[PDB]
Amino acid sequence: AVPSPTGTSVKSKNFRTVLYWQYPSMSETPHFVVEVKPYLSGKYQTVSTCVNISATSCDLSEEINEIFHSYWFRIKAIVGSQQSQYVETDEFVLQKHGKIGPPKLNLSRHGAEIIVDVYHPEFPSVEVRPWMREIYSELSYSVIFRNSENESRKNFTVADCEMNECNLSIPVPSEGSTYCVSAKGHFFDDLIVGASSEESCIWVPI
Repeated sequence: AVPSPTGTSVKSKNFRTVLYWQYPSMSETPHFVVEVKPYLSGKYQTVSTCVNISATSCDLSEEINEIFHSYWFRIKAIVGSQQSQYVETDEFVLQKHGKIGPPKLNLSRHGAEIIVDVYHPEFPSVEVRPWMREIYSELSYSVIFRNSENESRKNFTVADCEMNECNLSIPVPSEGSTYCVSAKGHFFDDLIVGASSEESCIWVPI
């Protein structure tokens, strides 16, 4: 009949969460309805921005305001005067399923001191998502300092960064060589751990 959507997938990265699905080719153009089941009510409700849409995706970022509790989502298809039944996604928990991509990392020096600026431009503004303040209060970055030509490797952590923008100064032993640095985001120490940035390297003279 009017089959249900297929291949449901919730993809969450850097707090942008999007639901995707696929649909068979029909004579005309199907539209879809997406619902969300929040943990508190334990009942499905309509995702307003995703009713009667032709797209096979739905941005859920505004429906998710809990990082530890579960959400379910579901989609039905509308084809002419006919509807499919809903198909439900896997359980979704932001803390478990949400990915944190590599941070943006800038590397400079003042004399023999290396300066690391690290942040995630993708993270949403706290002013636009006030529920995020609590989460950002737990944001930290771990930074790995490597000297190949030497060849050593220490670890640093920076937190309580204003506007989620962290800066770190680091003393370089010596000091005619090259140092390479990478970083990862952390939320709640190790409950959420992001991918490493690629290495940035810099020369520090004597």
